[PDB]
Amino acid sequence: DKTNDSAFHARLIAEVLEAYPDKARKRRQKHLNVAGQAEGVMLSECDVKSNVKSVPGVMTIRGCAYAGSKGVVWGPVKDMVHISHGPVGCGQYSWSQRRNYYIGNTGVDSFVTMQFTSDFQEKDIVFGGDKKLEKIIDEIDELFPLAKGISVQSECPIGLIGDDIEAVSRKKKKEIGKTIVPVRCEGFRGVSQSLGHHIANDAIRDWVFDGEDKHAAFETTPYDVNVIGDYNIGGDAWSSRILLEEMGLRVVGNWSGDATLAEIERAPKAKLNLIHCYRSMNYICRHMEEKYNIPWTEYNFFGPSQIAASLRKIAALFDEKIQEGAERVIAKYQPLVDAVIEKFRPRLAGKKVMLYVGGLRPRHVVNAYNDLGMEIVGTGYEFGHNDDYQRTGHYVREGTLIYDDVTGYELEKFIEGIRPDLVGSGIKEKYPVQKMGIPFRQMHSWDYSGPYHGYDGFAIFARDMDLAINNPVWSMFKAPWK
Amino acid sequence: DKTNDSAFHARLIAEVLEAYPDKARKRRQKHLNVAGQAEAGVMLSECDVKSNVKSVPGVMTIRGCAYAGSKGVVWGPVKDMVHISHGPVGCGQYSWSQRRNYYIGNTGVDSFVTMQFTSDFQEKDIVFGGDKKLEKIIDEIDELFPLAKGISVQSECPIGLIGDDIEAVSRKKKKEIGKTIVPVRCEGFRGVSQSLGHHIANDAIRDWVFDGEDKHAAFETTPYDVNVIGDYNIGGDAWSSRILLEEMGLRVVGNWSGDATLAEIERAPKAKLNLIHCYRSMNYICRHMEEKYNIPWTEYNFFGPSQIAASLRKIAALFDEKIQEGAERVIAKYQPLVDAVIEKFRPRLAGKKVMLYVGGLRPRHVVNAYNDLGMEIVGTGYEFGHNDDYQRTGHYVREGTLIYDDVTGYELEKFIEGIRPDLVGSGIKEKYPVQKMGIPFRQMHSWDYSGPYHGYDGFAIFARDMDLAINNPVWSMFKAPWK
Amino acid sequence: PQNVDKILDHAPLFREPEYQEMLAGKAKLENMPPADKVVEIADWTKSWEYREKNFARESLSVNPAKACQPLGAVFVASGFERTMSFVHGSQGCVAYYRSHLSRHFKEPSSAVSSSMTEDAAVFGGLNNMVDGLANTYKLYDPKMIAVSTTCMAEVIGDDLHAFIQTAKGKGSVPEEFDVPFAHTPAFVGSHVTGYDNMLKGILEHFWKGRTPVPNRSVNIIPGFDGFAVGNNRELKRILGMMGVQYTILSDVSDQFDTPSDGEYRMYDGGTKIEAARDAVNADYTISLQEYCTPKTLEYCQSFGQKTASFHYPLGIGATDDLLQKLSEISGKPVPQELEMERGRLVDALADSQAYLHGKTYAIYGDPDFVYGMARFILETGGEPKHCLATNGSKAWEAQMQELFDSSPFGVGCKAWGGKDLWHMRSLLATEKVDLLIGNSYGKYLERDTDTPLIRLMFPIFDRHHHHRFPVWGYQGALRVLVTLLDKIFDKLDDDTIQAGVTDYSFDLTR
Amino acid sequence: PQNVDKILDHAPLFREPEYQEMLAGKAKLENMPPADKVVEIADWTKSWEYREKNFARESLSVNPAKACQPLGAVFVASGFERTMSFVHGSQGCVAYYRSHLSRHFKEPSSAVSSSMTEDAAVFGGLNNMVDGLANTYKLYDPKMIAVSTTCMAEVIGDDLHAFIQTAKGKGSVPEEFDVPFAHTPAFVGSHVTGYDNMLKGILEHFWKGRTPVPNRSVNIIPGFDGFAVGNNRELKRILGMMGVQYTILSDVSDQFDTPSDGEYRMYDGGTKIEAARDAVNADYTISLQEYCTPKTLEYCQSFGQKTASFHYPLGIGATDDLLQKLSEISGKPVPQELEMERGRLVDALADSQAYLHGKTYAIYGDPDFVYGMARFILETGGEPKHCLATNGSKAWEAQMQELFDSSPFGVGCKAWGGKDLWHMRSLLATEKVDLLIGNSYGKYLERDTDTPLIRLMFPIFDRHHHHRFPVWGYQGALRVLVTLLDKIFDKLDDDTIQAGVTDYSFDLTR
Ligand code: ICS
Ligand code: ICS
Ligand code: CLF
Ligand SMILES: [Fe+3]
Ligand SMILES: [Fe+3]
Repeated sequence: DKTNDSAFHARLIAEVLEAYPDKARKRRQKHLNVAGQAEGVMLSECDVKSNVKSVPGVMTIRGCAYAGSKGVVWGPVKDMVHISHGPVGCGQYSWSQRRNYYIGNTGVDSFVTMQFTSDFQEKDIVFGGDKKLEKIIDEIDELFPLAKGISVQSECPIGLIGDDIEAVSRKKKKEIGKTIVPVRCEGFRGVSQSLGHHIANDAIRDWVFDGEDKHAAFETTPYDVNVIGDYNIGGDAWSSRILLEEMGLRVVGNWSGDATLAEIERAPKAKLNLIHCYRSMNYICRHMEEKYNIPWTEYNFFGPSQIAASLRKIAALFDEKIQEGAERVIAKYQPLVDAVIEKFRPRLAGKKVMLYVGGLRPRHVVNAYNDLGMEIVGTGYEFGHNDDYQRTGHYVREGTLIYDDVTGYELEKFIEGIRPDLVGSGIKEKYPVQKMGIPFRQMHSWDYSGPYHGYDGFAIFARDMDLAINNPVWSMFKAPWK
Repeated sequence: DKTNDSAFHARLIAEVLEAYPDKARKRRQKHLNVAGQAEAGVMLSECDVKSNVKSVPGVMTIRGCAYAGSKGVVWGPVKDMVHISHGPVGCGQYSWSQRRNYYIGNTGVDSFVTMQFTSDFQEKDIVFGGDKKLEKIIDEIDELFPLAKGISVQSECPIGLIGDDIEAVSRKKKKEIGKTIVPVRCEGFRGVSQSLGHHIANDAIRDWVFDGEDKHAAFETTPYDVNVIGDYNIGGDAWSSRILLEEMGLRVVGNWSGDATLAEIERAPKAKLNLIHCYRSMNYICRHMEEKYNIPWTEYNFFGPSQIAASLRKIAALFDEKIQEGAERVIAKYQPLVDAVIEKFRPRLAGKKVMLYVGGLRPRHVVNAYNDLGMEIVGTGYEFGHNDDYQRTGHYVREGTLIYDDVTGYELEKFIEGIRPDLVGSGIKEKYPVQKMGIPFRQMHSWDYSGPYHGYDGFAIFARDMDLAINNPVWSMFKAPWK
Repeated sequence: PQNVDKILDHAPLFREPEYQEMLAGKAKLENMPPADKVVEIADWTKSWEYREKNFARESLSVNPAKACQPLGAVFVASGFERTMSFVHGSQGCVAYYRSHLSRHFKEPSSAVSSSMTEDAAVFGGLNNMVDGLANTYKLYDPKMIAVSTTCMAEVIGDDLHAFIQTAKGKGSVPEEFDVPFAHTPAFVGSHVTGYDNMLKGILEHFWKGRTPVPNRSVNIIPGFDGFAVGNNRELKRILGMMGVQYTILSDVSDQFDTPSDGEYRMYDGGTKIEAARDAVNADYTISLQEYCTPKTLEYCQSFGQKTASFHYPLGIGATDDLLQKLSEISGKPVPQELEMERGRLVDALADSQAYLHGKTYAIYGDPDFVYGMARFILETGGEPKHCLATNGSKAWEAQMQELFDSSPFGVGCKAWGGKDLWHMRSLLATEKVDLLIGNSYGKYLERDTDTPLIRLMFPIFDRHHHHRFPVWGYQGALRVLVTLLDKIFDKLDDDTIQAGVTDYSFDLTR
Repeated sequence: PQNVDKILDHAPLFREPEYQEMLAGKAKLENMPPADKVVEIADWTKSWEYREKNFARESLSVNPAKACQPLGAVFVASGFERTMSFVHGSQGCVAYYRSHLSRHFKEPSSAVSSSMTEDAAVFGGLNNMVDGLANTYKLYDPKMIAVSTTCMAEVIGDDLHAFIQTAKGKGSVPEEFDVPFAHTPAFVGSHVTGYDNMLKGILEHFWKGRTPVPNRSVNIIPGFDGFAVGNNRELKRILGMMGVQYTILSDVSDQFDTPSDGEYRMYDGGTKIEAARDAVNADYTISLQEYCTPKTLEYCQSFGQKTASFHYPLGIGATDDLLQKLSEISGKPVPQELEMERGRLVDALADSQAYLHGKTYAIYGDPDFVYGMARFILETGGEPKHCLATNGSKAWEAQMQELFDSSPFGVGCKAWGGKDLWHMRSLLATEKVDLLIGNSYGKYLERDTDTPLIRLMFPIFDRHHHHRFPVWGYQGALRVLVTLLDKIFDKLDDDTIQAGVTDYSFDLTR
């Protein structure tokens, strides 16, 4: 019944490490820690190893570079046809499972919630798939004439058999007069979704930006921004966009949720890149800073603390007019914020949460939970890098359990030991946690709800956490005769 | 395997009669017969069957009551009146929206057909009487259903037994609310069947609607104005009939009572001729209109192309050359449809044998439509037909046809089991036992939720439905392959 | 026009241009109100002002959701072995009862009438009873004839017991043949009251004057149940798993679900006559529907039985309560297989509860059904806002209030006893809810108020075969949960199916 | 705006006026085609001319309805006692397989990867196998580890048998520990092929080198089945009633339906390892899905077993055929309780057949499902006009043609093997049908072509818990029948619900 949280977390680490054979144990030990007291402001200090190979056989939660490129970066771009290039599986499992929302007539002007594939058969593996790919491109040009560009998302066999998709892309671009983007996101590359992000960002650079300007007529304003790294999960980017426009900015493009190829192409015309997902798109921001002198800045639209801070931070880079717009937006939504807090904070305050998500949300959502009086007692990333773990110290407190590339065994034991009031993670984690009698909310798909970004999203976030935790189902777990 | 049909039918009669105690047997024996050869329109057969007398207790008659005949049949379809089922809650619950007398309306706002309105008698109503409750009800209807043009009061069993005076209520409230109130004494203890409800209901139209000042003095008449009398628009049957009558050149002033309004009924005495489909239910008001207004009436039949063509020609002959030419043009217009129906379905149906049992009209009226598809009727009968119905039946059925008046569940089961027809056409209480026997069944009241069957458009649907019941894979699955 | 290659029946046929034109021509002479007046009155019927006037009704009932006693008598009698329901009174009644049950079950329903006519108002119905029972007995070979009454027979005041004895004296039926009887007046209560009256009459016939030889079995009375076929099979499965010694009193689950195999079975299954006779010996009688059995349970108590009543047990907690009661009676534990069913049901609810939490409902039907359904709704985090039973009493309103008060999700909620579906329409129009749970008559409420209907209450006339599957038990609760979810997911998809307008939310996974 | 009293999430939120205005502003700068061009192209994609170009595709697949082999391998391995699926190759694959299964079942799905990376293209995956098996064995305490492959492992050509033997030589797992393996290349066949390959590898592991001790039992392989939970329980119920001696080979019905009771069970139920070992002794092996088992049945025949395959038996005749075959094997008659279920099913079909005769369908899915569903449709008097299986072969097309030819309702029906859902969309747009039977991806066909979808094929991601109920057996046939009828009746009511316009046909009884 009584515990010292930091020490109890350390004991859980010792317990799980004892379960491994020696070789795996030595690898895993560097990925598990407890946040320490810190020496803008760092709340905690943490050394955790990250962004290295997974250990075989341990039940990692990670995905691959193809997920990071096709599933994450490219797939949401609505007016392109994305070919899942290789056998049928990858593009079947990833067909419409990421809720990167868009407005379009699917199959006609927009192609997101579809699978396009080269459906490799054994002949394609033996003889190569480039001729098939050329034909595929012709078939797309004919049957999907309003597609503005085509991407080629390489699955595992492409690089293994020596196909030359870049040659195909050059050849067909000249023939059909539409951008063709070859992406080398084969799943054998890297260790996770992360390298897919970076490969995909480089492909935007190399095959979209590295081309003649198609928007010479674009009229610029002093307040033109790109939102970079908001994939519009459940409309998150739309609930963010409204605030930015109310403050007085003009959003030239939002990468890549609800994005069109034209929006991506125009990005170098903006005055500033606002980056939400640092992990997935910092690469292209760094490039745009170097090549076009466009500065970039990180922000956070989860919960009122972060939204207000973000609006102020962003506005301070412009002028007094936009600074005033920030204050006006914060004031406009204060009655909503207060209403959400008054309704839900009494129902949620004091509850403890464990998180596990990919590259951003493991830190980014923490202050939204704290705005409802909830505390984070464990967090971790599937594929965060050292610079994500360092940023996490701005958000989590001393004593928080930290787990990089957590294994199914570890995370089970940690949840069973801690018994948090709520777990926030993915689909592979949801059902075992609920069977334990612990509330769970999906932190990728938003459990088919959302948006969670922005002021309108904060109300939904609160509602969803409350309905998961304060529900009659939990009281029915134990049969009355047991 | 080999039989003489008339003799076999007579044996089945003997077989069922042996089942009864003596008292009931002597009653039932007069209601069962085999159609005889007719004396050398045309009578195909002759027979004598007793009809329109009380049912024997305990035998499982199929009949309903006078309230069904009045509220369920005649009055209930009238779309812009509120019909109060006056008495306890049951009658109007069971009869709520079960008869498919179709109409166009906004129900609850300008039309009130598919609803139950009731005085919901409780014990205090039985002990003290329900007239004061009825007065209050009328005021509540006037307030909550302001577009209703009139109110009927459909008496259930207790009303006449406890001595209520609904006619006094109706007179009083008509003066207060300025809308027609029609009190109907259709209590179920009256008569022996639905039939007397028809007659009581017809009298009520005569006495409470056709009374008083002409509300339609401005109506402009034409030489071709008719009322269609006794078509209750089952699945749209009246609409499918109306189109033909209008194409031929007639103007339909009112159709009684499917999709009918009170105004249409009130204008009926302005027409030139009453075209009666259901003779049983509405001959009474036709006879009245002939006597009081000198409006002649004539019977017709819109089931199947033989009857439709003969009906159009018969009706047209009463008017002039223009209408006669209209009849021929209508018949020619639909001949390609008729030929298409016959070509498709007659090869699938010809030679099949049918048994029917329905209320007051359809046991004869549908027979020629079956015959148009090559099907033969081997048994028929009426719940509540009168002698004049059995006589008219001889124009449609052939010698050897088994004839059953007010048939009992026991009788009809045995007759079906013995004859094993290819199809049975009867009601909802008959449907499921017949199918359990492995015999196709089509509802001949509700049309099994299909229709229309009247008219040329209806004939295609009729054929389709008979075919899909008989010629479907289910029957071949009845016997398990290991038995 | 009609076309043999794609035949148009009523629904599409009358939308054809020639029919629309014809019907527009007819409308010009109907003298119906003009379209703008129809809109004005329709809107007014959906207002608060109309609601007030509607709820001030004192005398008129409109679209009540209840039937008369004898329907319940026919129903309960039909659950005894080779038993024919004989309704002493007017024959129109019987045509109606049989048709009502057939349309719900898609099955035969057999019952007979004594066919009383107007002359019985003067002379009484003695000869109808004597001759009727003779004819029924001989024609239909029943093991028992269960006599009830129509409202005319009640008003005339025929002495059933004396008539039945005279019938025996005249040889209509053998002296020892069982002819239990009950008064079932349509102008008291509803069909649930007739169920209770008829069942008491059957039990009194067999038990009167006897001393019990006590045993530890439990009698179980299911009540008037549109889902009797699936429910009683589920009940039996549960009882079998627990090893409880029981007798079901009135089981219609075979009667209303015979095979189509070339034989028509007029009768099938039901409570054995000797089991009904031996049921006096049980120490316990339980009723699964309080309102179907109060007179019956009082009669059981008169033989020293201990009784308990439930309210149409749906969902986790109501099923738990029934099983614990069975366990207490029998001394047998709940077996592991049933606890696994329970845990699987909890898993389904936890998996799906994001779609159920905060949903608002209107619920109507018989009093036990409404209570049971409301309780299950509260377990899902839903709000049973408008609960209504035309045959629900003030005592039932109080029980409903105690249920609402037991959960924070009961805070808006009200129970309306004695109100009808025209009252319900005003509730739905003024205080909108997500879903309506009821019977087929509710489709008019769906049409009028755009509130989608889920059919979970008798009668279900416009969907087929739902009665074959259970709603009781953990298994039935899982069936109900999926029915609710399917309705929600169907609406969500319909709300998000418009390309480039609402389909941003047309999610593949939910 | 947002409102805390009635919170709007995505679906209603983005229809608020401020969002509509914002999105109209965004559209001005997107450079998307103008509305009239969108209409022109959309209409063209529904034309015969487009259909012709679409069906002339040679290389591009669009919206195929199949998965890759390893999904089937994971599925079949998950049906053995305490068995962990170990997919040698790239880990992204395993995240995907597990998520795909979890979204369909609303359950955990456990599997591991050897986590091969780019290093293995040069050096091979030996250390991934050795270390991986050591880690899986120690962490997850399996009784058996079933090894399959991803496409990279196939291209690289790792020698599984040697790697596993080396792993044992290094002490990764005990020498006697069961590590069956199979090659499951994504670029051959589909998920059904992976099921077959993996199951053959499991049986080969246990049977190789043995001589049978013949017994009269029958092994039963259910195949890759979205309804496995309900179906296997129904199969067991039937087998129990018949008294057949059997072993089910791969039973996932507990594994994908564990309780929520405070314990997470990583493993539950499944074919016992000793039962799998003893299965070699059976004289008969039957497969309920031909296309999931051909290599497996050939292997069974190599031990002198007699084999039979079925095609996802749905409905009266297919169930009859299965029972007659079980009766032939076992020498036991079909018991009366099953014949009663059959006769009740025939009753339901005869009661409802007016709504089913002449209905037209499109049907897609796995080859056995499509065949079985088409056969059931033909028994109802329906027309399986457009049948399609992306993973259906020419031999399957021939079997479908034989099925169509067996019934007058099959005239004009066609079976399209190797075609995808974009092909299906052109069929639905040019030759309209009443109903579409498929999986959740078919919702896009419902949207694009206004053809209502019924979900009876894996994966079902947008409805919950359907997998818990059977579609096999007489009981499952009755469930399917009600599902079809409920869809038809819901549409009939929707078509007739507009007051004073279409509601002349809004019948209370259907
Ligand atoms: S892109 Fe990344 S795993 Fe930054 S790959 Fe992943 S829609 Fe996660 S924590 Mo799924 S780096 Fe986005 C993500 Fe975060 S798919 Fe979404 S939820 S904010
Ligand atoms: S009114 Fe009569 S029983 Fe003539 S009471 Fe009955 S809608 Fe029948 S044979 Mo139901 S005299 Fe009409 C009838 Fe015929 S209700 Fe319908 S089908 S043509
Ligand atoms: S890492 Fe190949 S077809 Fe694809 S699911 Fe696999 S067996 Fe099947 Fe994996 S998901 Fe794909 S194949 Fe590689 S890139 Fe990532
Ligand atoms: Fe039936
Ligand atoms: Fe689950």
